[PDB]
Amino acid sequence: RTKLQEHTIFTQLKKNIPKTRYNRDYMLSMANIPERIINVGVIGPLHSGKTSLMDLLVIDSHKRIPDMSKNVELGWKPLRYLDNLKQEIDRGLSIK
Amino acid sequence: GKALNNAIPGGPKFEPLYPREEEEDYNEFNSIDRVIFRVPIRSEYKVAFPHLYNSRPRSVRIPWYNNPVSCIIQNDEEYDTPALFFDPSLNPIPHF
Amino acid sequence: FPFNRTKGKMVRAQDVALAKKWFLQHPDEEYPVKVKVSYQKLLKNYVLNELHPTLPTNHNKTKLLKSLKNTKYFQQTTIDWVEAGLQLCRQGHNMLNLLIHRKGLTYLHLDYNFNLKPTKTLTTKERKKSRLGNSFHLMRELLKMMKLIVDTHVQFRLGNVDAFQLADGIHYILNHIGQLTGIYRYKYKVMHQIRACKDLKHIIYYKFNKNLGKGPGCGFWQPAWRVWLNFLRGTIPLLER
Amino acid sequence: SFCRNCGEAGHKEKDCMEKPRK
Amino acid sequence: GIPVKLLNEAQGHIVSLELTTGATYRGKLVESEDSMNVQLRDVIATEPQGAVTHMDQIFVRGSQIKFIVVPDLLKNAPLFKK
Amino acid sequence: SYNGIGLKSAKGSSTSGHVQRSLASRPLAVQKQIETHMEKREIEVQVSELRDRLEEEETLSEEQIDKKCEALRAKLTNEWQ
Amino acid sequence: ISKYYPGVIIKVEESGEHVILGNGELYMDCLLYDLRASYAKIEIKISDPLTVFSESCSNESFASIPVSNGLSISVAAEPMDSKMIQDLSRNTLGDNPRKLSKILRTEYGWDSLASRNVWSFYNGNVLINDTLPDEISPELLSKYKEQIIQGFYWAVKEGPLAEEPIYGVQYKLLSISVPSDVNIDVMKSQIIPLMKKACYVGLLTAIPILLEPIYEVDITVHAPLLPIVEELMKKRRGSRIYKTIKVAGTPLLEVRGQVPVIESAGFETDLRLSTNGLGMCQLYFWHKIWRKVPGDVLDKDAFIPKLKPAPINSLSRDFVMKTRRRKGISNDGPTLEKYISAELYAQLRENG
RNA sequence: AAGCAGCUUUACAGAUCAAUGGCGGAGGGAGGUCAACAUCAAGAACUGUGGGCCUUUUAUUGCCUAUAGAACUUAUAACGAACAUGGUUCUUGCCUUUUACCAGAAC
RNA sequence: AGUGAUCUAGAAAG
Ligand SMILES: O=P(O)(O)O[C@H]1[C@H](OP(=O)(O)O)[C@@H](OP(=O)(O)O)[C@H](OP(=O)(O)O)[C@@H](OP(=O)(O)O)[C@H]1OP(=O)(O)O
Ligand SMILES: Nc1nc2c(ncn2[C@@H]2O[C@H](COP(=O)(O)OP(=O)(O)OP(=O)(O)O)[C@@H](O)[C@H]2O)c(=O)[nH]1
Ligand SMILES: [Mg+2]
Ligand SMILES: [Mg+2]
Ligand SMILES: [Mg+2]
Ligand SMILES: [Zn+2]
Repeated sequence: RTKLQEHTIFTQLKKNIPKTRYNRDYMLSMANIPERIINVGVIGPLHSGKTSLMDLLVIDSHKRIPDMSKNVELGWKPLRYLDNLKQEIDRGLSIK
Repeated sequence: GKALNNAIPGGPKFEPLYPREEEEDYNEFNSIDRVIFRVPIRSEYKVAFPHLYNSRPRSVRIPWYNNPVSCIIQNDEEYDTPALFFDPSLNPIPHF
Repeated sequence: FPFNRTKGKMVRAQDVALAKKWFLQHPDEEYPVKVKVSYQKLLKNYVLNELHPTLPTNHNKTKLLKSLKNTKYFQQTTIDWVEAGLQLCRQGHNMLNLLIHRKGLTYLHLDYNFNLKPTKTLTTKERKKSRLGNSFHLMRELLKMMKLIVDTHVQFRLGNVDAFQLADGIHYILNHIGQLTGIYRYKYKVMHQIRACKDLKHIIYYKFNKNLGKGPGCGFWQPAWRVWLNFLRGTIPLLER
Repeated sequence: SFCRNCGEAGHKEKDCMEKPRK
Repeated sequence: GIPVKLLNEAQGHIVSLELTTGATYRGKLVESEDSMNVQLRDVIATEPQGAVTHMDQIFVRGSQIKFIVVPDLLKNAPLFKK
Repeated sequence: SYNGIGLKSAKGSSTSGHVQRSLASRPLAVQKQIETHMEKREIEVQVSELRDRLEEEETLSEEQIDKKCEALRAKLTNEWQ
Repeated sequence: ISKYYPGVIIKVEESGEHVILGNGELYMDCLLYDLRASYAKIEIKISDPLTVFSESCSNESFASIPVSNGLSISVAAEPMDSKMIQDLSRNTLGDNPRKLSKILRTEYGWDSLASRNVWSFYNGNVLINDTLPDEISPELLSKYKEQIIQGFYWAVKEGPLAEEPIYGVQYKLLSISVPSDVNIDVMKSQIIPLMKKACYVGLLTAIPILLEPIYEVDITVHAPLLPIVEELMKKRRGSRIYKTIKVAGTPLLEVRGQVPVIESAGFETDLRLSTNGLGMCQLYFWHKIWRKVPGDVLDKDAFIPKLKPAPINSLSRDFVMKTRRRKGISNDGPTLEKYISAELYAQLRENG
């Protein structure tokens, strides 16, 4: 089996890609329409909470995320979903 | 600190992880005739940014970089100070 | 943690590392050299624990006391702790004495404080025949240590010493195993425990004796108690074998 | 500097000998 | 309520209008208002007489709309959830 | 080891490994060429001003601008010489 | 690494070593981790931290000498005005000729002649063809324009002192003396190294200096610990504090200052340790400040220690000579004798 | 937000006291320093089940796709906010030999 | 003009 723990937490299996609360095909069906796409850059200083803001938007979009521990469901620790490189997990920092 | 065999005072000490030493090394690469000395590179730097300040960081682990600066005000007084108050440490807010 | 919580699970008393939070932090700068090196050595122990985890196995069904409890030969009751200690002292004395006597070494005498002494100057054939090994001696000295602890509790319960004297006595015993017990002679790796107890004594005293000055009275025996329990953890399989 | 738990000078809150009080 | 929200959730798709006057218009819904005013682009148009034409861009007053046809995809849009 | 000083380990050294910092520790010919260049710069400066005025505010033909621009230099070169 | 990290610059020296440029110490730590752990997966030696120097002028060239390999080129150098440096640093002025000449005449106060004679803006420098028409008609120099500009580009991409980039220089052509005989297509090849050499002579005649990039630093610290922060800014060489912001409604101050990049190694660690974690700082170079290093590069006999950091008056010489030895250019150092005739060099040395 | 109409109904009183459907009832709750069995470190790494699939008929497993439910553990990665011992090999230390040991590594 | 860096540790048999 290919393994990626040495570099990044990443979902290799399509069966484990999390289920959206919305129907995902419906989202693709409006990708044809330029007026319905907005591209948003979340920028800001060091430790402003940008990855945490994204964690809010990710959790509210999905039914169940396999990487959620009870420490994260209860809010003791941030999910840090987009900080998924091993190096980012170790530094506590968005790098890429 | 263990892996690099560097010890800040106050911290523990261990016998070296790699007890060999490259006594064969003679090359010009880090000759003092080529190095620009401006600040002495402390061991603290060698553990803060281990891959930058060490030539052979074998088996190091990446440190956590930073947390946002703590601003937890504590209520000193017994009774006369309520839970919410403008502590003397705080700068005022002159804008109007 | 744990004070930001309002619920939790119970932990074992030996699992509450009370003194640990002190040496994970920087010592007060005015402290003398022995205290500082004590801090440094305790940090060494902590770091080496964190490097090399010995994860447990899951198929560990046959715990001793549960397995014995299934038998007709073992029965339950409840007794006072001091009674349990006195019983265990009598039992261990009986065990080692019976082992001495089955081997025919009646010319050796075992004190009720678990010193082994010859009753007479021994022949060379007697010396060869009576040359007990490290298994017996380790067993004997552990019984001696337990005997000291139980005897302090007995002194308290007789009314001979009050509670503060008891606390100081337990603390003294756990710090001075190296002088009271001689257990290092048969297992020299216990010097790690003795050294850890000394380091703990240094940091505990220089937290405790601030603005008090010298003299006995420090009875905060919980860290050294943890040291010796965690030593017994790894000494059980060795002595069983 | 004084111990806020008992008012005496020098020693800190953590190093006080009088019991804590609210 | 949901029907005006569906007409807003229809913007950017091709819709077909029929009016009280009997005209019909089919085209890309550029904007729609809570009053059911709509703007269509690249509009196929049809007269009450059945005559057909084409026009670049139109606006229609809400009161005169008889019904609006919406792409079938929208039956599973998140609008209809409880 | 700390800051590159001290033993690999105190073990096996027969010492404590304690370390403490030691408190006991007339012009040349090529120079004249700038002076030559200045006098010929002056001519081109006035030519540039006149040519810019002709281009921007007086005429639309390149040949009309260029001849009137050259008229300035043709006189100024002898005016300085 | 060059693909994945957008801001990193990677180049290879003629020494056979690889040079990586990054934004700062954490950035380098990250990409070197990537090299060791994911991508190269080999053991890699690295130097102590350095900085990108650049070479510049402090006066006009004392003589506009001719330089030759029968073809000859002469150029002179002069510092750009600070206003134009600060504007062109931001890729702004105030490429159409009339518009550019208008704003050069207007905001930057240039002569109209030089204003129209601009021939390229390139990496914080400007080339001006003030060649007089008496020797070379405009048509004849126009035949060579692209390739002489290419030579000037070579010149500013690597300088005479240390093969570091030139910055902040006006280059002025005096003349390119072209043979009447030879076919121009071959002469294309000849003029680019001679224009490089001519620019080198022009800068070395212009009282050259070494320029050092300056980090701006934003420091957030608890207000009662400002004495420690300013003491640290005194301990580091060349660092200065310009403003203190009282962060309203908090115990914090925001302290804005500067420190040179060569002096910046381990700044964050020193500040965090001295303040016991009640202070933090950010180092950045989006305002592209370049500053003169103290001392003279051409000072042959300045004192440079073997191990201690050098004194102030010998810093520029120390940086230049260490860079030269590291690159393999070199104990004599840069001088015009490398490029100009011996009689001219000795005469210049005598005349001063 | 209450005054009125709809939903919910239940302490009730009815037509009904039939024919229906809805939700419960056809072996209760809280505890135990009780026991047994199952399971707990892995492609971020889960099982069942409907349809399609290479093993020459794809079986039960490995693959594609549809769908219901995932307890405990884990990202400054671990059941345990805690922390012992032993075996083998290698390299050290103390060292007259072995046990007992010095302290780093790997398994 | 002074910041710091602190190895050990004993018993048996032969
Ligand atoms: O050798 P140490 O581990 O350091 O401990 C030594 C004593 O232990 P013993 O040698 O067994 O008697 C101890 O008394 P005890 O623990 O027995 O009650 C003293 O504590 P205190 O007087 O009660 O405060 C120590 O005095 P301090 O120096 O102030 O810590 C003393 O240290 P010293 O040997 O350097 O003088
Ligand atoms: N007190 C408090 N802390 C927060 C809040 N949001 C995020 N944090 C903490 O701030 C730290 C930084 O979190 P991130 O989400 O990574 O912030 P970031 O903007 O993504 O920072 P970068 O990694 O540099 O991009 C973490 O320790 C968070 O727990 C907040 O709203 N309140
Ligand atoms: Mg982030
Ligand atoms: Mg022998
Ligand atoms: Mg013999
Ligand atoms: Zn007090």
